Amino acid sequence: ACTKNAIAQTGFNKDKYFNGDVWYVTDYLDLEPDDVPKRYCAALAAGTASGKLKEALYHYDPKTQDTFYDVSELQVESLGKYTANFKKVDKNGNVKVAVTAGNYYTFTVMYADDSSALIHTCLHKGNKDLGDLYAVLNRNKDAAAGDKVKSAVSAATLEFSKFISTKENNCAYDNDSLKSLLTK
Repeated sequence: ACTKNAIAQTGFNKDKYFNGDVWYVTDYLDLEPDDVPKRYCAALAAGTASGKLKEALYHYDPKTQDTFYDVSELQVESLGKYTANFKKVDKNGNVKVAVTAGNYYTFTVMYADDSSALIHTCLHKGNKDLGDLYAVLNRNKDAAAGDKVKSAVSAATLEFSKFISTKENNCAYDNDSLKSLLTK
């Protein structure tokens, strides 16, 4: 189960974050480890498509090769805090698992600037019991975390030394598919 009410960034700039471009996860913190594998790759695109707030997700396990994409419609709870359904799709947006009640995640942008961000997410999926996940994002898949986002980690009363990096997994991303999935 999740335990955190993450606080959104003061003065969060939604149009800058949701500008249609890709964000790479560079570092993550799972509060119930063994939720996820230690070695992992993830990225998303975030934007408005025909008036609708959307995210597209990509997950890849670099050892098992498990791979999946998702498309989500985001509903606003408050500035910087969203509830997102998800549908599992192939890379072209063809539906594999339809949207359903109880399959959703919350998404809070705790810090963002033009190049980096800190988010919290609470995933709900059927029967599963999942805990809080934090992620450090960058526009550059290889960027070491800078002082602005590391300070935000500290201000959230978290220790960046606890986060696991994704940078040594040889992850390669199809950014074109993530961008096109925003419309699907």
